[PDB]
Amino acid sequence: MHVTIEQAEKAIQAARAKAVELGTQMCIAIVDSGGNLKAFHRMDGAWVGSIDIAQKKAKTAVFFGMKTGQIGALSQPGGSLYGIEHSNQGLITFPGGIPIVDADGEMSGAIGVSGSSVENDDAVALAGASAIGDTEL
Amino acid sequence: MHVTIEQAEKAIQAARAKAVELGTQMCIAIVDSGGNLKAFHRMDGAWVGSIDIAQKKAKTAVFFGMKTGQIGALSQPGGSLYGIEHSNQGLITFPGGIPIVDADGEMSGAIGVSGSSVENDDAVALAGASAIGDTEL
Amino acid sequence: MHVTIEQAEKAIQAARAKAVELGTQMCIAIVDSGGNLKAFHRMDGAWVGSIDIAQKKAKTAVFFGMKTGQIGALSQPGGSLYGIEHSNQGLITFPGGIPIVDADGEMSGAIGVSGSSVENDDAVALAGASAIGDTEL
Amino acid sequence: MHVTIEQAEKAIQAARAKAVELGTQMCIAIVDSGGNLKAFHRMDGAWVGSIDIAQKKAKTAVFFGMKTGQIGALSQPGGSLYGIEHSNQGLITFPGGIPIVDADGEMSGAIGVSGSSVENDDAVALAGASAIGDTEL
Repeated sequence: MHVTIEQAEKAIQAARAKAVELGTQMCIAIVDSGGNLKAFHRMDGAWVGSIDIAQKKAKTAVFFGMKTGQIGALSQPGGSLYGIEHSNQGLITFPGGIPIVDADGEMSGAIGVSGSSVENDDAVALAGASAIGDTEL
Repeated sequence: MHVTIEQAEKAIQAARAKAVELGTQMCIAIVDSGGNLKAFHRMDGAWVGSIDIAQKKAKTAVFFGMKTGQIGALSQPGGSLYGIEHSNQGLITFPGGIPIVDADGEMSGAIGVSGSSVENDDAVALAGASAIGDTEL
Repeated sequence: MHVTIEQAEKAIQAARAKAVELGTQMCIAIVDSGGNLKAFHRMDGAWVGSIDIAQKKAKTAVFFGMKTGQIGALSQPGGSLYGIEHSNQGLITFPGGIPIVDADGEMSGAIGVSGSSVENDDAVALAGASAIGDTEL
Repeated sequence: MHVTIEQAEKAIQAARAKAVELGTQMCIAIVDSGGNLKAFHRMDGAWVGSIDIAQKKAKTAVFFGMKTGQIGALSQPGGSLYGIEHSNQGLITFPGGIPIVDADGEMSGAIGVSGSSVENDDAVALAGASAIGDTEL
């Protein structure tokens, strides 16, 4: 199953509402199971650099079926995945990207959020993915 | 507001005069609030590798509303932004990029400086940005 | 000697057999002595990000006549090859790439595997390369 | 002054001679003061990955007027130039790139060497640069 645009826009609205609640201005990306962009929302006032980061987080999460920070935990110096960010045109491996998981437990896409602390990025990401499905495989 | 070319050239000449005072030969870039190049000055004798770095520093500063070294403080191994430099076609996160801030407190662009020690890069950047506004949000 | 398509496909089959035995879904790439793609197999269910990583691993191994993790042992902070991954359009230096070495001891190509833990990647890579030659120079 | 093709080839021959003395197979690159390729020699049997590295080493040296490893000493985690390798389409900051310095003390280009240990890379580069000028500014 592929994330629909209706589902993607509902995730963005849930993410946007959390971001406001937290006092943040976020870029919010949704990609499909191939990493191809499905929807994007740049909140007024969000950092211009967060545009690319939010999309790379969404792509990273769906490319590996993991939350983005779970990869960064493995890609430190001495880590088993050291250097992995060079692949796939550039990954982002700090928090803010989460898989979208359908009721079957199949990954249908991913959300990527950037614009604030990575903790706030992850909270907004989680609200968006939680609005339309599960988040863990 | 957007930085004007008159402001950009005034910032460049102030940076140039500080660089001379310090015995340095610098590349000095100004970008607008979208990261697009507004003005650039390579001093005679400046390292060729500083051309790209000065421009990437200005872009990085304006993309995140921060001095570039403030991002590098967060992107070390174990840091919350570890790996961020892979985004946005390449960031520079050591000192030398500073936001240009208007009287309304709005970021209108950014300056970037490369060609010496990062401390002199930052001193020259600051002289340039202070000639045309504030530097902090 | 160059790796033939018959050898490349035999290696892929031996790698796929190992992957299934270990319970994994892998991308498997074979490149020739110039780093040019010779064969590729993405098992059903394999992570999409493993497509690029498997090819970069194979390229990395043939480009230096070493298993990929042997390079990463030398490219940690403080290591003699720190930063090598920025070369050659992006290298991968954790396990999963192995040279293919013909009976004369000449390197004819390399295999690259991605999709599970790096330990399983290397076991799958080994099974495939072992099926058509030696693995050490 | 610019390095001439006569100087570049004399430097290449001196490097090849030292590489043979050491039992190594090297790629040897000469770039002009702009970083543009002037001459290149891949010894028979040199690692294919050393083609790009030798050229990036020469580019890096001329771009900053330093031996490449002097930059890597500064670009470790915690270092003032951490992440500099992302600039200028990819630098190499381990040993093997050395500036070429004419009699007037002007840098006219650079040599870059890859194919063995970084220590042999640097010894071959030095042999080649020494043949046509000084190596320090």
